[PDB]
Amino acid sequence: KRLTQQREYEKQQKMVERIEAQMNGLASWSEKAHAQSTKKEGFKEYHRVK
RNA sequence: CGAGCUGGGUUCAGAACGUCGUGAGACAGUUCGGUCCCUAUCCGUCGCGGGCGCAGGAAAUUUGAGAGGAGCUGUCCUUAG
Ligand SMILES: CC[C@H]1OC(=O)[C@@H](C)C(=O)[C@H](C)[C@@H](O[C@@H]2O[C@H](C)C[C@H](N(C)C)[C@H]2O)[C@](C)(OC)C[C@@H](C)C(=O)[C@H](C)[C@H]2N(CCCCn3cnc(-c4cccnc4)c3)C(=O)O[C@]12C
Repeated sequence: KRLTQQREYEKQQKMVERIEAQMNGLASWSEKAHAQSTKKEGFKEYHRVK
């Protein structure tokens, strides 16, 4: 039972670190995609919607 | 300056790559293809007429108020090594 609970805790801790990493990558893209708008090509809301 | 024109780019539907997302999809990217409608009423422009005016009716030649246009400049020689 200690092996079962240790495997399931290792799985949810690994999954938590994975989703926090893939959430941080999207944040570091949303900061760029908000700051690098308003420069050229399309007004400023076609790029703010992204 | 698209009721003047083009539509190559970008931001419609197809599709693909890189990348993200479990996912439908998305871009923090790139790539190929993609319907540019309208018989001009008025003003406004460019032209041409028709009426009347101008104290008679006519034919010609006109002054010019005013207005538009034009208004650019190279090189070579001489002066003179
Ligand atoms: C043929 C010209 C067409 O114009 C355009 O489509 C296009 C050239 C334009 O630019 C036009 C002016 C557009 O306006 C623009 O709209 C934009 C959204 C906005 C723009 N401004 C507002 C900024 C505005 O200018 C708009 C919205 O049209 C979509 C006008 C709107 C009233 C229409 O939809 C309109 C009724 C179109 N239509 C709908 C069917 C279209 C499918 N179809 C295509 N071919 C056939 C077909 C062929 C052969 C036989 N039968 C059918 C059928 C037609 O049948 O004819 C149209 C008038």
